[PDB]
Amino acid sequence: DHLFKVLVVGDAAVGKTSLVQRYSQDSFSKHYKSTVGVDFALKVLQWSDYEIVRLQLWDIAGLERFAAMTRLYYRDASACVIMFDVTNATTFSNSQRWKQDLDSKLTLPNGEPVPCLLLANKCDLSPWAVSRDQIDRFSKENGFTGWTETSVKENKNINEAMRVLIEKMMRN
Amino acid sequence: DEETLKKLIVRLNNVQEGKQIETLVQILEDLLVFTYSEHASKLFQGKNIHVPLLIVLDSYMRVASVQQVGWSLLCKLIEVCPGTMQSLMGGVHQLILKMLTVHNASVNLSVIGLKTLDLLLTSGKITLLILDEESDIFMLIFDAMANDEQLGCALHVLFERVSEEQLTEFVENKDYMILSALTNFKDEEEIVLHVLHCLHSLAIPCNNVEVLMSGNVRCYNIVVEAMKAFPMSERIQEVSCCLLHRLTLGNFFNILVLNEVHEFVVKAVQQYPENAALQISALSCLALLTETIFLEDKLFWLEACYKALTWHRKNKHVQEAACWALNNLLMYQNSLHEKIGDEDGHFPAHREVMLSMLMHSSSKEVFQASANALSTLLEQNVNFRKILLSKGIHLNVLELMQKHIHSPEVAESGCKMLNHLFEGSNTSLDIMAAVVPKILTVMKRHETSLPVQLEALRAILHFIVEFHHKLNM
Repeated sequence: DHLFKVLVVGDAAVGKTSLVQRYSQDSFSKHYKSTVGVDFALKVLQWSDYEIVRLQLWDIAGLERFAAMTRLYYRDASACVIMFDVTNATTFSNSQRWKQDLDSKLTLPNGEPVPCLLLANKCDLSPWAVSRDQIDRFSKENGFTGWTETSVKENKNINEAMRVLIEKMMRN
Repeated sequence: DEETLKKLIVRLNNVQEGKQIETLVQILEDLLVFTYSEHASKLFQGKNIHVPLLIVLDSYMRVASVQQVGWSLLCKLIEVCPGTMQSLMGGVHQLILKMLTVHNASVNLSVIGLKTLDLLLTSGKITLLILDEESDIFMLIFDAMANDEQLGCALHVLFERVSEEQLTEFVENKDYMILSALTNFKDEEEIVLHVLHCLHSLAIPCNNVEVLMSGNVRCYNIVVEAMKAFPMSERIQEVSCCLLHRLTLGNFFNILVLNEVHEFVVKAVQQYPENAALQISALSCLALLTETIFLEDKLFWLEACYKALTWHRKNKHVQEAACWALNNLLMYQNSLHEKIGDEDGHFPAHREVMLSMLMHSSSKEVFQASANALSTLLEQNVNFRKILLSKGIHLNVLELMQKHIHSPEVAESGCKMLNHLFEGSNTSLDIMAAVVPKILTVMKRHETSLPVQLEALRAILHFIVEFHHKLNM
């Protein structure tokens, strides 16, 4: 058995808590609220026989983006993910800012960057929904471990994307 | 096969009888031009095949035969032998310029020499030798010019380095010469391309614009060429557009011609939107000329700018010019404020502009132009307020001015954008702590610049004014 910590970062009001409730508390859609501070969730996965893994999801509040993103949150962290809503390129620029910040202020025992995945939040919404051609530019430029479309309300691809990301994380 | 070629090249070394050597050279040239094999390109590349021939041609200048066929032979050899240019350097330029100088007054002897010069100048690193000779290559080509096969249009590369005084001399004399060329060869697309880009190359000095605008000849000829010669040619339109971009100055009040060129620019950006070929030059040119002209078309400009941002995200310059054009258009025309937005039928240019800013943080120019653009947009339409705020603009630009501090223009544009963004809105204590210290530090770092101080003071004024305990901190 093992335990790991994953930090979810992104822009504000992108349903940052929606995905973490869907994956752990089995709560999807629901009312849209503002996350004042950092909140926690626990996940248990039976990845293999006699090998059960625990995950601590920390959904970092993106309201204080201008404020110094303290390394204490990323301290001892084993994984991270950037999730941005697909109705704004500002969420995309914010993800670039988060990527730069994590690349500047995150370390691993091997020294290699920890896996990162580009989550296209809420694709089940018009009009900028399946613009994967534009997303591919940053997908290959940023050197992210993965990129995958998702919809928090419908939970269309949360499970497969999370499984791929966690398999990549234990692959290191 | 190769035995006969060996016999011919061996006989070429005798240099016994001019007529016999001329006939042998003609036979060798006739045999060499074939697609049978690369026997003529036998990798020897011996100068003994052609160096004695050019020596005989230069020394015995009256021998027209060696002048007529030796140039054709060397042209065929270069077109056949791949490393012939490599054999040229690492001289022949002196030989060809003496050939053009002393006795190339005949049309047939001149055309082959100019063609050989044109193909030789495509190699590179030999133009410096050509420009440092004693035969006055510029005077030679000027004396060369009513033949349809205007090989002197290869004068192009010679304008790459000419110095200012000689450039003015070329402006005068070569313009007098080239107006005849463009008038008599209006129905020659390649000739028009070469003439137009030679005009581009000579238009580099700033003082010569008055000479070029002596009787509005440059504007009229380029407009006529764009209108008639090339309805659907990309290269012609791109070159004429670059002339338009480089010919904008304090004398922009060419009102009727203004309108004309404006229309042509629109045509250009509407008929080839796939590369920097037209987009950057036309958008910058268009932005200045639209400011002057405005004192329909605006919708077309909005659409062209939107595709310009969409299709050339990787180039800093294209996005900078396009967003600058959008800013300059929106400044003089506010009626289209509702014509832009996220709604259907309106170009979502706000997210594209934001994207431009974020994807080129390393450059101050793109930030300046796009910031001014979206600031003017926010000032025009109040609905966009609190939408970009919800989209992540405030803290993002604060981090950007933290990254870019050495310039005052970037700080001034950022402060102005904050002023026009935060007007008519109320923020929280957290926003106050995230905004006020950064802008105070920016204002401290640029204390001398008056506009930065003005914009910062205006922003602080619009932004300053359980809960009491937090507010005290």
